[PDB]
Amino acid sequence: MYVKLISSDGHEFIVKREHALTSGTIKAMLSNEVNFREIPSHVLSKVCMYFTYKVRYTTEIPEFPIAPEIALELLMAANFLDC
Amino acid sequence: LRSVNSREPSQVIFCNRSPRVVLPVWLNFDGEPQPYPTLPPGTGRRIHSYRGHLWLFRDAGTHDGLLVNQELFVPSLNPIFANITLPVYTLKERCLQVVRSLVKPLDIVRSLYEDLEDHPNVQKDLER
Amino acid sequence: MDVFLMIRRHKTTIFTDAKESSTVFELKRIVEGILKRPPDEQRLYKDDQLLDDGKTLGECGFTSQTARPQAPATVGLAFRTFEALCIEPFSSPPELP
Repeated sequence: MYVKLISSDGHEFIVKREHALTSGTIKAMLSNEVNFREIPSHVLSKVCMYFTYKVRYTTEIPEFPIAPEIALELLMAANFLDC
Repeated sequence: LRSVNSREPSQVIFCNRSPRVVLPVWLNFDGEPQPYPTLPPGTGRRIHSYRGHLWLFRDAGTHDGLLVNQELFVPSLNPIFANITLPVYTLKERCLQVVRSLVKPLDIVRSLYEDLEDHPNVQKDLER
Repeated sequence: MDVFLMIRRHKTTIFTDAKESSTVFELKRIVEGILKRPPDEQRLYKDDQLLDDGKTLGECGFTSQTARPQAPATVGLAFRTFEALCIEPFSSPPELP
């Protein structure tokens, strides 16, 4: 079971329901597609990568990488969704 | 929160399983934090402490919070292994981390200006 | 070993995992559960290279250590006559302040 998270630029990110439910914001926006008007795809791919990273590691944990150019936007995205 | 002055020695290895320079922090008998010398990432250090003492560890440049055997490490009776790992930070904090580290103390909401300025702090976490 | 993949085509991107032992054809079965298209109407790529249904993801270079949770390998998806491989790039970030 999956959900579709669509970014601001049309890109359609399909991820497992349980991964998306980590975000409490998305659980509301599902209660199943979610449209993100302020989140472009280069930010929302990272969010999806974070879901997987978070679900797998919650051994030794690796650093979650964040490029500098996407850092601010991703911060706003993370701030809004609370993830 | 204070080390229990047991005087029962306790043999401990500070294992650094993180990509951060670890800063070990001993909570002396009055609860004040005492900073030990740092472990480069992936390096270890056999160290001499005592049953009932209180250790926590941080990134040593940013004071980000690390795990030890997954928050507070107390040497117990025997050596003992203190495995210092990255936590699974929130995505928000992780971005606060990256941003903090690329900008001296910008286009974001006012609530985020404060988040960026609410540095991780040892005295802070302790009350918690 | 689990490999973590983005399966991508046009402006579609599925995030999923598989075992390193599992097969291309078995991955096509996963796509079918999601995008509802049978494997025979699916082609799978690692870059430009058409992948064979019988080969394992590992053979095809999707290893637990390259295909990571926080950094997942990309598998190209083509639908069917068969279209060409098309993956729309993600948006490009602004300039650094």
